[PDB]
Amino acid sequence: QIVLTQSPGTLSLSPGERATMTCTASSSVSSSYFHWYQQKPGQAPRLWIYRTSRLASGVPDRFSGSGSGTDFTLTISRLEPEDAATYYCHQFHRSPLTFGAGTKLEIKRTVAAPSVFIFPPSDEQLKSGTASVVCLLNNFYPREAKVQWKVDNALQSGNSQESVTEQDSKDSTYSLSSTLTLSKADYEKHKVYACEVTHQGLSSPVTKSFNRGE
Amino acid sequence: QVQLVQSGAEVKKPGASVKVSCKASGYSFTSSWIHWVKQAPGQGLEWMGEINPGNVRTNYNENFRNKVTMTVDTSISTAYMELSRLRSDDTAVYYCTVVFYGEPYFPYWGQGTLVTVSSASTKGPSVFPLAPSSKSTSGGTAALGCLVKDYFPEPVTVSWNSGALTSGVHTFPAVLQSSGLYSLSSVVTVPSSSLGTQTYICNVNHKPSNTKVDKRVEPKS
Amino acid sequence: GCKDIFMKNEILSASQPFAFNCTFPPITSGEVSVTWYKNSSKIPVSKIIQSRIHQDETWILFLPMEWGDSGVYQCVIKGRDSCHRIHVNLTVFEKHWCDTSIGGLPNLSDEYKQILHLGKDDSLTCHLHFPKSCVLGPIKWYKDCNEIKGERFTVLETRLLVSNVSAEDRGNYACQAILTHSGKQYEVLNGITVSHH
Ligand SMILES: *[C@@H]1O[C@H](CO)[C@@H](O[C@@H]2O[C@H](CO)[C@@H](O)[C@H](O)[C@H]2NC(C)=O)[C@H](O)[C@H]1NC(C)=O
Ligand SMILES: *[C@@H]1O[C@H](CO)[C@@H](O)[C@H](O)[C@H]1NC(C)=O
Ligand code: NA
Repeated sequence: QIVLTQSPGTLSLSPGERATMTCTASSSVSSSYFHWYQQKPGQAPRLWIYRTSRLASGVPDRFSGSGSGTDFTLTISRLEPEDAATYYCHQFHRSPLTFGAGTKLEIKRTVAAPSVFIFPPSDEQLKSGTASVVCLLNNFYPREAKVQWKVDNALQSGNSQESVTEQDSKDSTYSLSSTLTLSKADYEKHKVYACEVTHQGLSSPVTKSFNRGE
Repeated sequence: QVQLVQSGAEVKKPGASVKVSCKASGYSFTSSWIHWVKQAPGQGLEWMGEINPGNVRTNYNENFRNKVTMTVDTSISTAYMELSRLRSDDTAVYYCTVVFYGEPYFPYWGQGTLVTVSSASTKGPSVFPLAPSSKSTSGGTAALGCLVKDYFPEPVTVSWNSGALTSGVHTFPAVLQSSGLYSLSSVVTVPSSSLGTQTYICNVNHKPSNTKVDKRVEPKS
Repeated sequence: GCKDIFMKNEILSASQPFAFNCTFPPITSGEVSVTWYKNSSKIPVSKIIQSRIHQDETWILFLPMEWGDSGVYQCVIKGRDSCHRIHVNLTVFEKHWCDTSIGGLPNLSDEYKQILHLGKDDSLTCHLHFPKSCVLGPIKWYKDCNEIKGERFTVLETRLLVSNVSAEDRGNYACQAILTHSGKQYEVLNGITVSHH
């Protein structure tokens, strides 16, 4: 098997900076059979560079490929946010076909504070017997953030889960959901449901809160 | 324009088999090689093999020699990829691609099919509105969304207004609940000034349970 | 004072019998001598007939061409008071389309494309260029890797005649010939992408 060794595994760079990734093949690959693909989460890989150095349709000139024999390189001249993705090298020279393990490119940006929103459980869900309370932190950077649940000013533990998005292709921000789940009976035993957000871009911790029923 | 459309996600029990389809259009089906590619969760890309619908020749990655069987039904321009004796490490997204003479690379991909191997039974999600209100307001902006709860296995897809609304949409990666079921929310930010006039409907699809739900998200007092 | 001529297009070949004729009209129409070189200017290609690569009259001949043979080849044409050096890129690929899509034709040059005009009586051509020492048998034709048989289809020497070209005559074709040289037989297989355009 022709093994493709791709490095680095992860790249973290600011816009305008130069990005370089390499692929080293265990055996010589002809230049016409060596390609790179771009993949964003949830999507199929997209052909990006083919035949070592040709750009696929829709690929901007700031991308360029080069290489020979066993050493290949993808270069991004001046990073844009939409360049955030995982890149894979590929050989079509010899069976079985093989891919590199990938290089994930993360774009750094300036600090951005989250917009916080809070959602009470729907009457539809309550009728079912469960109460989910969703706190949303929208479009922030960096990803580090602290979300605490207060119920009648009592700090919660053990009843919430967080999920964070991938980096946004246009503004490089993250968004995060934190969901407090309670039975209907426990939910109705309390008044104030609050969400407390702490983040680098906030000079002070932001709280979004609501009184049950209201 | 070359198109490859794959069948929906499926869950199957250990030891069973699954057969993924890839429907082709936009070119002469028998004048090509169809390839299948495996992407294990979090991992990269693994080539499984190729089939020529013209002479029905197959070349398998020998790591899939006794696992995969490639076939075609040319009368409906469809390629099939069958996995036998499923194990956990067969859980992955599968892609079909197509290759043309003199073009040794992969410009066209199917959208992918997630196959989950599990003993647990399929369950369709409940869909709950995340109503925009005063506590979902920030600088003339409202947030709203749909809570998609208690389903198995992955994935669910969410679109808004049948695909006409995409700007500002965030569909979160699923979380695994203690129950063993998944949950996610899909949210969007919109003008607060026009909540009274615009209609926002999330379209939730969970193919393994054949669940198709449309939920209209309306403002609350 | 040898004047260098550079061929415009590279020539592509499967790993099979292959030949290229040193020609340069009007010079080669005179009284000149021709010498082929493989990545050299000092040591000429052998003329030993049993050699896998050798010069045959004005031709360079590969029986067969193989991986590693890709390169720039030079033909030095010497007249009484003239010298021309022709440069040409020769590229081999290893695999045939009907066997696998891997390691095959690296790009679809004009020599691998042909056209069949709809609703008319058209034809395809099996391009076989070899020195006269190479005797070509009858040519078999394939469509999507299956042998072509039908009333609309007629084998006439080097061409495949297609009467009343239909929409479905597009696609992948191949022509196959047996080459006989110095008592031994070799297979020549050429692929074609055919369209209506
Ligand atoms: C291969 O190329 C040679 C040129 O080196 C061609 O031979 C010459 O053809 C011209 C006109 O056709 C004659 O006037 C010369 O006397 C020929 N020279 C020799 C040495 O034969 C030859 O015709 C070409 N062969 C093919 C099949 O095209
Ligand atoms: C021939 O090959 C050389 C590579 O050594 C290249 O520089 C040149 O452009 C090629 N000419 C063609 C392909 O016509
Ligand atoms: Na070929």
